[PDB]
Amino acid sequence: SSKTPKLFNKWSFEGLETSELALRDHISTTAAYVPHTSGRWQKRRFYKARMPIVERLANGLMFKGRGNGRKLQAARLLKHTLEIIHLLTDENPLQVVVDAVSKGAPREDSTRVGRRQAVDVSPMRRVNEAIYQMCKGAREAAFRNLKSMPECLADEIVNASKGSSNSYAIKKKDEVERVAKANR
Amino acid sequence: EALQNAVMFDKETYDKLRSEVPKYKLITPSIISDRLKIAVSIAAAGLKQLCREKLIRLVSCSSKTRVYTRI
Amino acid sequence: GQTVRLTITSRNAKAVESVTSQLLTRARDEKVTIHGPVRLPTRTLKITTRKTPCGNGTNTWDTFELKIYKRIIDLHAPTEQVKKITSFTMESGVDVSITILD
Amino acid sequence: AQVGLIIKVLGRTGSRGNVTQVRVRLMAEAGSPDYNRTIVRNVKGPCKENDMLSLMETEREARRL
Amino acid sequence: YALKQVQTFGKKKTAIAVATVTKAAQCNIKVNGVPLQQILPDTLRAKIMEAITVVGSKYYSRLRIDVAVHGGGQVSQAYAARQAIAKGLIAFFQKYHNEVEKAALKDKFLAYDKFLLIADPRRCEPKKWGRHSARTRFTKSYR
Amino acid sequence: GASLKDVSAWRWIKTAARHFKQEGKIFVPNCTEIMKSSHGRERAPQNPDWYYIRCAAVLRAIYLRPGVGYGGLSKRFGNKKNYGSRPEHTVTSSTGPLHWACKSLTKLGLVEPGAQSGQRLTRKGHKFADSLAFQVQIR
Amino acid sequence: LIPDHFQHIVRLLNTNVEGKRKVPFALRMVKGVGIRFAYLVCKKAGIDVERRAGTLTAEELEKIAEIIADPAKFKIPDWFLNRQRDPKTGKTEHLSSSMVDTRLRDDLERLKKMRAHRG
RNA sequence: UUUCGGGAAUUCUUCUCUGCGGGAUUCCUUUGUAUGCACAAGGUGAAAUUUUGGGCAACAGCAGGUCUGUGAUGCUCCUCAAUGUUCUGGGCGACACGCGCACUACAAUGUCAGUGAGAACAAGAACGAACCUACUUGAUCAAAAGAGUGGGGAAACCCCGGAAUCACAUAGACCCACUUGGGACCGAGGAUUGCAAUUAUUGGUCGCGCAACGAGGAAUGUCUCGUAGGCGCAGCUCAUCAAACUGUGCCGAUUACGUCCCU
Ligand SMILES: [Mg+2]
Ligand SMILES: [Mg+2]
Ligand SMILES: [Mg+2]
Ligand SMILES: [Mg+2]
Repeated sequence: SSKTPKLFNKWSFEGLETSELALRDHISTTAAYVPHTSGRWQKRRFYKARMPIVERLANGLMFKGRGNGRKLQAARLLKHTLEIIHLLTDENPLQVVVDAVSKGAPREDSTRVGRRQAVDVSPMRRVNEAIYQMCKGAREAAFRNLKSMPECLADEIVNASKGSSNSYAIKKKDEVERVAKANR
Repeated sequence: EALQNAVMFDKETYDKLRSEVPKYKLITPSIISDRLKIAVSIAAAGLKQLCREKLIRLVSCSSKTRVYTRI
Repeated sequence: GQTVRLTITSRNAKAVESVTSQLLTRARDEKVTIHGPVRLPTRTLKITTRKTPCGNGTNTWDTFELKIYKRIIDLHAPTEQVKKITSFTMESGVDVSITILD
Repeated sequence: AQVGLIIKVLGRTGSRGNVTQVRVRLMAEAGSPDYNRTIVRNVKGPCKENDMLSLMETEREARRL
Repeated sequence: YALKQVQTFGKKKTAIAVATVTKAAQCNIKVNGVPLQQILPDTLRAKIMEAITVVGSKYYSRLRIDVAVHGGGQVSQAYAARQAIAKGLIAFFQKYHNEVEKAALKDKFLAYDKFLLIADPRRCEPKKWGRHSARTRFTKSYR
Repeated sequence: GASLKDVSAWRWIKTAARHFKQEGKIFVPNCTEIMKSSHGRERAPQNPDWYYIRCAAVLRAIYLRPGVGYGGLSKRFGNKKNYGSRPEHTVTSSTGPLHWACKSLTKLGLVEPGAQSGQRLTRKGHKFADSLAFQVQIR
Repeated sequence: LIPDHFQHIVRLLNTNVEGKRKVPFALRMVKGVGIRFAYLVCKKAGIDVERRAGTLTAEELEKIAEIIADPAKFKIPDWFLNRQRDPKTGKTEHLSSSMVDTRLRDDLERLKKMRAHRG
């Protein structure tokens, strides 16, 4: 009598998809109960592309010296974050986060091969950068603030999914893509 | 950043807590702390009362985190 | 009757296994009920010190180790009978002790 | 922003070796122009064959090696 | 009227879990004497419960399982426990059932997680002199 | 039925402590209002019923591990101490308050001086713990 | 609810104390009263430690000031005080509210006059 | 039906202990090969590429360090008011300064007060005792410390080794402030090690906290998986004192798997 898993026993993985055709093979929509898996995901080069996306989010919250290694704490923060996302948008929270990951990184960048020269961005780097910038923007917003980390992280994610410039990740993506057009 | 948040909940802000806070979607102690300009401590105590009288509904709870919504 | 416990201790693994083997062969020759042999955990003594005789250069260390091996055997025999089993040319470096249990 | 499919990796270029040269096929439509078209571009992140790209302008080409 | 019993084990880092599975009147799973619904936190409870929900609860219908775990820490003991329970079900079905049903349970466990049935070989790396840890060298200064 | 270890640890402890306070024959020492629970703490306990909770926790800690002494219990209730500009270290709890707790539970008839060395539950104490566990399950 | 007599600064032992704080943590603003001592004063005065200091009444202030002046009359033990056997007078007492600073200057003048190493 | 005894009685080696063995070899499949030596991806598998981490390591050299390790040493200096030796006292610890390496922080992914579950390496004494520990007493009223029975040549006692990160649906306190953040500096009792505690021991209590510090310019160190980072615990030095070193386990990631721009 097996049944398909739901995250935190509440949120359904059925029908989860990305609209960005170019990122479909690098965002994993595999069902799981909790972010913890304790696997060896860095053994090979592209193996980390099969890690479930919500767990990749949790790994992005263990950053400073005070946060290093605290995975169970990161799981609890994400559980509260998803409930707030559902209240704000009235949608499936899992769909909202994959929309945010699909938009939070620039598709064009400029590097120092040429002055500077404009290059394209590999799909693996686009999803790595979206997670990094969204977690970094929420950590800085909550530093000396009455707002909690779950509330700050929820606002960053819903704004990114809408492409709104009020997101930290969207704002930095507009600057990098604009500069790269200059160095074409 | 003076941030003059009151600690003792006068009668004018008691009306606002019982009238319009229930109409909100996504109630949180920090969210109504700055809407009413009151300390987070008395904001959380005021919300605990509304959960007892069944005026708002609790959604996610933890030892340190509590988020409510409307009925 | 009584129960006699034999304890074998040595610094060298090969000699400790040699002594324990013959003690077992003669015990079976004399038709005695035996418990064991039991291989007790082996301990290692470690000492680590600087290699230089002075204070100059990169600080390097060497660690010296020393291992102790231990076996025990239980027999059901009187004291006079046990002594004939125990008595032979034991190799150098192996300590054998006799005790009577309660 | 059109989409391209990576069909060959032509080695790693630039000083410090953080840029890769590939040739990509503009999938586009089936009858419209720019169909089965190829082009050579520079890519910043880690990539391999059959990866997909988002191209803001499909007009420039990268100098060989 | 005979006793139907098996014993298995699982290991993660330094934790060792030993599970005894016996046919009884009603299902009962305990870890160090504590029922599964009392295990905290909820994250680690859901990890252990995967050994049931992956294959389905109908296969644990009249089994009493007791797990003893020693060594390790909070998280490694949870991972060793779930490996002991999953291996215990396979060992029980191997002894008192045929091969068709056992093989059907085994590939469902492997399709989900390899470490549900096979131990992770990773262990702590030894410390070396001249380093603060396994790999961190001492700070070097030039002036 | 029900027994201890089939229910949550905190809910049992909270229920038993409330039982001690209501019955009102427990012998609270006077020093409980003046002292810290251990020298590894910095401030005094903030719960005015802290002594009843400590006594209930001690009773549960003897149900498991019979024959335990004051030194064993001080490891269970220890913490990590803040030395100012120096690294932190673990300190065991003060055994004086644990001595008072066992003496209070002995006067209630729930603890016996033990067979060889430590402390033990009486038959009455064993009956008390399981009946409380059933009440918790009923809620 | 706010009372009509809430005070943002309360004057106690020649010290301006912030009325927005909880009672024990406003009383530690007096010199000679720490966090450990301030909780004990509230217990001997029968004051709930969950109130704000700005709601304290005039009769409540006089009691707190009297406890701090003579803690031993209210059965606060000797090992709890900050001057247990005065090197000049031999009496056990507690010092507060600018007697801390006056006695500090007395102690250093004592060590300098005899020309000891510490002074 | 469950649960308890660190009753008793049988029989047994899944877990633990260990002396010698087995096991992995590019072994199998397909790529490109470049047909030789091989490589990449997958399979098999506990483990898949020097399996992982160490130890050992040629030949030539440096006027590198050590005459403060030795009953290893040439030449030379002092040698009875000794540069020998012992004893008393002081110094090696002085400071508005400069530089290296650490520890503690600047808070809410927090501080405080509770409650839960839960490691590994180790060490222990010379006619009995000088060493390590458990238990209860002190206790009809504070910490920590007096004291009394016992146990342990150390898989046997400590010990079912109740470590700290951690967790808590604890209906706990605080609310963005140099603040319940921080804990430097200093005052007053008292105990302990020692022949001796002031120029220099170390714990414990009340007070001081009003001392900076709100994330750190130019510069710069280390690092690729059970790793970095975080967290405690043993040993060593040791009568007394670890912000050091040598080991041990616990929680546990981001990034690359490339190049010859800098060195
Ligand atoms: Mg160095
Ligand atoms: Mg701290
Ligand atoms: Mg302050
Ligand atoms: Mg500067």
